[PDB]
Amino acid sequence: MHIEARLFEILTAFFALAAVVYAVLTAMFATGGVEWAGTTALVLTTGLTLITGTFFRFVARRLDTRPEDYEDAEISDGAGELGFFAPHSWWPILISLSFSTAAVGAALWLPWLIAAGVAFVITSVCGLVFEYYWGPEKH
Amino acid sequence: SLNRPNMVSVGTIVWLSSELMFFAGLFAMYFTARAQAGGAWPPEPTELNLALAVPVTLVLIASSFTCQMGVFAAERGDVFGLRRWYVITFLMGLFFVLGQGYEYIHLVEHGTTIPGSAYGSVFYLATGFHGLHVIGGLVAFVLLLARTKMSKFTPAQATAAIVVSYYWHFVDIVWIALFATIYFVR
Amino acid sequence: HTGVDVEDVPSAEWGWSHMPIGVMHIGGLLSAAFLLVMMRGNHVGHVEDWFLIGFAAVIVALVGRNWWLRRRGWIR
Amino acid sequence: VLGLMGGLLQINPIWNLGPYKPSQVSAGSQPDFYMMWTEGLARIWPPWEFYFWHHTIPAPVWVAVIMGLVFVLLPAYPFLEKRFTGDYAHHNLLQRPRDVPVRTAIGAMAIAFYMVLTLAAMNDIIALKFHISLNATTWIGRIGMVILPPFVYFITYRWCIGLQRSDRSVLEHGVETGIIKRLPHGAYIELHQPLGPVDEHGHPIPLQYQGAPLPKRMNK
Amino acid sequence: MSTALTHGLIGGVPLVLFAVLALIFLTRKGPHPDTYKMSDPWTHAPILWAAEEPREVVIGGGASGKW
Amino acid sequence: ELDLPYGSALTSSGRISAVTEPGELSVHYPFPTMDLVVLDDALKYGSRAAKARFAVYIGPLGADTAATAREILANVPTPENAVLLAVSPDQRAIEVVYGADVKGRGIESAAPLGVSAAAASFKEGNLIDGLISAVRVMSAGVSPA
Amino acid sequence: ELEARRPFPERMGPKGNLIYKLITTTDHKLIGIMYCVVCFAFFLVGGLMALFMRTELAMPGLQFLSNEQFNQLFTMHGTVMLLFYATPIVFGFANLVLPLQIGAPDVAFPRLNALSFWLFLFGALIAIAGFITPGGAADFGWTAYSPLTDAIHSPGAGGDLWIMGLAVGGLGTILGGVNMITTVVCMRAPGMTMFRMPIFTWNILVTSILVLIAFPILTAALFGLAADRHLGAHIYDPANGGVLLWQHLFWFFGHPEVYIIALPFFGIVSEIFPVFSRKPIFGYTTLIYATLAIAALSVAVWAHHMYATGAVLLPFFSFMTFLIAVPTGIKFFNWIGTMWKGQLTFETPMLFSVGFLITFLLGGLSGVLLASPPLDFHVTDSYFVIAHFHYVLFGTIVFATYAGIYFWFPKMTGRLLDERLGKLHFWLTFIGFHTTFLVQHWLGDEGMPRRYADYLPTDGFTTLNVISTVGAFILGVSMLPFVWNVFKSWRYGEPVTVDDPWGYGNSLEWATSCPPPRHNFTELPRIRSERPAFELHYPHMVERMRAEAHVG
Ligand code: HEA
Ligand code: HEA
Ligand SMILES: [Cu+2]
Ligand SMILES: [Cu+2]
Repeated sequence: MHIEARLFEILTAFFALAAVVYAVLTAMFATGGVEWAGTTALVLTTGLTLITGTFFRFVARRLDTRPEDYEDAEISDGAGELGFFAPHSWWPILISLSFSTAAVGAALWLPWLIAAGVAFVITSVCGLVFEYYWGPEKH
Repeated sequence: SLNRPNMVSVGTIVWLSSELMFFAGLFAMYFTARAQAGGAWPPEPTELNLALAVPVTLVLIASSFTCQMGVFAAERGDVFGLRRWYVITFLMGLFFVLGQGYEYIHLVEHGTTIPGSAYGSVFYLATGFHGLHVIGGLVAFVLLLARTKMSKFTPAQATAAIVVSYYWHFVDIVWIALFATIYFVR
Repeated sequence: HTGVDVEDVPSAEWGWSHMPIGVMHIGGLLSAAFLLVMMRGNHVGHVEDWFLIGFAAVIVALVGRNWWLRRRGWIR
Repeated sequence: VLGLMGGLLQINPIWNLGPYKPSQVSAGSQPDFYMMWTEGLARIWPPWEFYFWHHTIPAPVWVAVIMGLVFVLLPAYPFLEKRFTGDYAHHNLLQRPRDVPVRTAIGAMAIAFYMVLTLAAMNDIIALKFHISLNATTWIGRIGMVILPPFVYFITYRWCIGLQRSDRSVLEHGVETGIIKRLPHGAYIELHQPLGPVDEHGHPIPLQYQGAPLPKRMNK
Repeated sequence: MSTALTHGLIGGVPLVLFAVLALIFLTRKGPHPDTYKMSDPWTHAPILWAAEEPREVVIGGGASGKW
Repeated sequence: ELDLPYGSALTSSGRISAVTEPGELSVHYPFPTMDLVVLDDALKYGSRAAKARFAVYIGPLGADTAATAREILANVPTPENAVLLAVSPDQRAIEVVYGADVKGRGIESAAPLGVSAAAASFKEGNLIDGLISAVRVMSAGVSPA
Repeated sequence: ELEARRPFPERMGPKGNLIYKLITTTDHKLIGIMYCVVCFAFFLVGGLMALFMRTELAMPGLQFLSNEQFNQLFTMHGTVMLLFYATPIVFGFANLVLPLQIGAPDVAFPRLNALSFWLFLFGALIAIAGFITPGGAADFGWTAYSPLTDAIHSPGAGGDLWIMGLAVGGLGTILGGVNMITTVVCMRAPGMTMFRMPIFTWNILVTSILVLIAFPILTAALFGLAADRHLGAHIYDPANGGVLLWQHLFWFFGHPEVYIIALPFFGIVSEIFPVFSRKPIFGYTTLIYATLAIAALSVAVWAHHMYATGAVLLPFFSFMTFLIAVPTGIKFFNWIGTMWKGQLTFETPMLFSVGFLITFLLGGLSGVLLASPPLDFHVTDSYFVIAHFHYVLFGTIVFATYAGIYFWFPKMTGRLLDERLGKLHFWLTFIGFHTTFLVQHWLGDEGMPRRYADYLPTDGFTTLNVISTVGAFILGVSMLPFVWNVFKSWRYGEPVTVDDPWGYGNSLEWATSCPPPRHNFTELPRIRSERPAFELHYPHMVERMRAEAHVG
């Protein structure tokens, strides 16, 4: 995982340089000094790219080449068993409906509807999470 | 085939970056309207109680270490040490939430409200969303503990433990930043 | 049962699975007629008459399309 | 449960009202929820009256007629259905709702009609809390009462048939496990799990439906 | 200016342009081959069509004809 | 091993991966689409009602016509339960072939009816229509068992 | 010897085949089809709003609309067209063809995929359902500026629904971006390195990164605005820097958005050109570097939308936009070099790509003209800006979306769209667009600001509004050929029994069955370059490809 980390590090370098340049050039030459909004936004954009690139570097420096990282690789190299991929599920639409109920209750200021929407969100997220872990009914 | 870098880990890290951008928006809101308030910018009916804000910060910092002990226990596949350390972390997070709420009650009793001033607005909007993120983390702890109770322990369960772990770590670091910005720098 | 195919409805031999098509056709026609009559004694305003005629025309168009395609052999 | 909710929730606080008097009124209406469909019918029915020689037939006669027609059609359904379907046998085993699509769609249509009539009874509360016009709510109920039930019927029919087809797929192949392989020549397979015997080629032998539910998750 | 002119242009120019473009484009010939006439010889490759509907070499009869 | 006509390739499996030029088609049946769809629907709904496959062949029979038709029937998926109709417009010849399982279900009374309908509609020059008429008559004749 | 086929493939499918599958599905192909259909419905709604606006704008005087109604109309038109059609059509195309292009069987998180789709749908419905309020829908601008959106001014309930619907849709978009980044990083064939993957995949990766940068700050700003409107929260109070705080936050979100809806369509035309030129893509690594540079620069120009406020540092942002203008030109030159000296055939996707080229060139020229602060000082907030962003937006999303639909319809359905109807559709669209949006430059050059519901006869600009309305009605009538074509060709229409019905295709999606199976692949070829399907279908060409590649 070298190219991904390198991409994020290039982005981090540019964002950090732009952040510091803007901060200084607004500290001077500007009406009321530092702008305090674009500065914060650029600083934490740099932080975003930095977090991601750092995680990718740290997982890459303790890894050996994968078949997709390796030219001259054959398809027989990737033979095996991939992970688990969820087939059919109806829980996402219920989660969406719960969030929509909460959002309507927040738009029209209705605390009872907000509370009902939050309870529905909790219930449907629990349903989503426990879907492939419930055991058989113990009778 | 096995593509050794974990997938849920990557997804969680990138979503945490997005949440960092959300807090960037909140921080810009706060830093504006401080450059406008002249002189004593925290108004006179506003006095911050440092005898309550440092203990809860220490409790959250200790939560970080208990959660790391939990994930250490998770990586060697025994569920019971995991459950113990995560119950401890849940209790400490609940203590932090209750302390924050009590400080809110005491601050509203004789002073700052959201419609009262601009300082109260930025203060409450910046700290209450962090409180909501802490409550989300607590709910995640509960759900993970129930899932470990309801089936056999596997590497997928260990991965779930790890990703909840560094979500909690992200929340703690964001609190450190907010606390240092609001109480000490002023 | 009066009859559908197990290639259309897998569980056709386990329960009621067929309703005649004339019932649905005349029901759509009667619903259109009711929507049209529902503006008798028009109280002041006409924005709702446009919704009435719109829905009536849509229902009639659906029924007519189904009838035409069943008549020319493109259905069943 | 009844004690908890009779202690913790306030219902019918008659003192906030007063004694009944023929001259006073309030924006309050809406009888208990099991009588709300009659109120909604009275609210959304159009004013059709008849005047002939020194006589009068007002509009609520329609409401009374529809109420009595429902009260008559409810106890007659078993006999109507046996006459229509021509099925006069004895039955001790139940049906799954997905296997009787026409009756399931009839019931869904009736529930949709009931729900429209029940929502039309809270016109004023809905218009006040959710910012909609009162005339708009009245017309919305009046048009929904005729256009929503057949839509629900159509959707329910297709939905039951889709559930049947899902059952048939699970009977033909095995339970889907969610695990993917790569098959060194570059093919992706899904690793089904059979519920019965397999052939010499490994593919499971298809089974017959028997009116019972089929497992869809490997963990169950 | 000249309400009649405005409405006439706005209502009529699109339809005239549509008509002329349709007459230009939809009157051409598609890639679908022409229908085979029985007067001409059968030049296409052999054709075999089946039903596929009934799902899971001893002849049982036959019949012949010469039109 | 074969020609692989300029775009086809044999893959890691036995499947061939062909291509088409950007403007051309990949079917080339010299009949209208609304003729092919009516033939397909007749062919499907006759088979579903008679519980036997129905097949149609239009290529040549430049030999003993019955023998060629019976050799052709071997390429139908389940040839024991199947009814095949072969037509040669070059030789003006019609043949119908049966299967072992489809026998005694009403077939011998239906093959000459189908041949007659096909010939009658070929006498005008309507190949696809004659095929449709013949298949309709034969499938209405046969019975499931 | 012989093979048993059918006279015609099955038209529709059995009864009960779609509704439950639609509620329970977790596969990206069906999810992308749903994306496309719903996005086009929303496109039709927005176009109806635009037609009402044009009809009122002709013929000075208020003939049938009101001021409030016209304001609601342009607000909701902009909102729908930008956030309910383009941003979700991006992820529609992504879900359609990204796993097939990297050689994967699935996306990383298939249930998060469906969650994103349903969140989009319900958020859009919540935001649109403000028209049924007695006050009406939101009637401030699409930008929703600083003090006009409080509760004193604009007190209705439409703006609240607007805010909450935008928040829900933004959450859906964020989840989609996370999914796409993870899918590109983890799931990938055992020979496909990152510099062998297609430019469309590169562009989707970059666009997802931009999404994750841009949308959370919009969510934060919208929650702040809701706090103001529902609790009196002093956050955008002009007694503080509340007027410019909103503009800074909103435009920091909003420019990365207009780049989020451009790069995947650059990638689409980059996939389409080589196939119909029978040549390799010119400057592969150069296009990748240009995409990366555009992405990096796109987050540092936001305040060129704030020149006329007197509160921004003009030279910094002006230089940054002048800078960002260059990689787009590099990309244009690569696209030209791709077609240069080929064997060109002009089917519908190629025709639409060339139309994109022309329209986007003119739009980008007007934009680079717009980037000069002294020129913006006059032409800002006028119809010149409207003409500019309509040229760029139409050229990219409309033309590249049509090109991609015509390109990938066989791959997703197994049928071919008609070509004569497609040519009629293209020429109607071209003539209508250039008739409706060309005279607006002059229209705004002589003083006519945007968002004007009414004007006077003694003013100029009355014939040009008539001409623009004629063009808008042509654009409105241009959709019937396309809708009829899709509706007919889904069920009837020429079947495809081969892979790659457009010969000389690349990118590993033309190396599988035309309607791909579940899990997308029954075998894979050896991956040696960025044209694996080309090297698979033409093996007598690999030598001649490696030999004469660096001539120039
Ligand atoms: C996809 C949409 C899209 C795209 C791609 C662009 C592309 C560009 N835009 Fe535009 N813009 C919008 C959508 C878009 N814009 C929208 C929606 C608004 C207003 C929204 C609202 O207010 O409601 C807007 C407003 C806007 C403004 C403010 C106008 C105003 O409000 O007063 C400015 C000014 O800086 C600007 C500049 C640019 C520049 C420099 C580019 C560059 O990317 C273009 C450069 C590309 C070219 C094609 C150059 C060609 C290159 C070569 C071939 C070499 C040529 C050599 C030279 C001439 C240098 N845009
Ligand atoms: C992708 C974005 C996008 C797209 C595709 C369009 C498409 C069009 N736009 Fe829009 N427009 C914007 C984005 C877009 N616009 C934005 C961001 C603004 C600024 C918003 C602001 O001011 O806040 C704007 C503003 C704007 C104005 C200025 C309004 C005002 O400021 O006063 C005008 C008027 O000339 C206009 C015209 C058009 C026309 C004629 C089309 C044509 O291309 C579309 C015509 C299409 C059709 C007509 C569809 C066909 C309709 C049917 C067939 C009816 C069927 C009905 C149903 C199915 C429901 N647009
Ligand atoms: Cu811009
Ligand atoms: Cu402006």
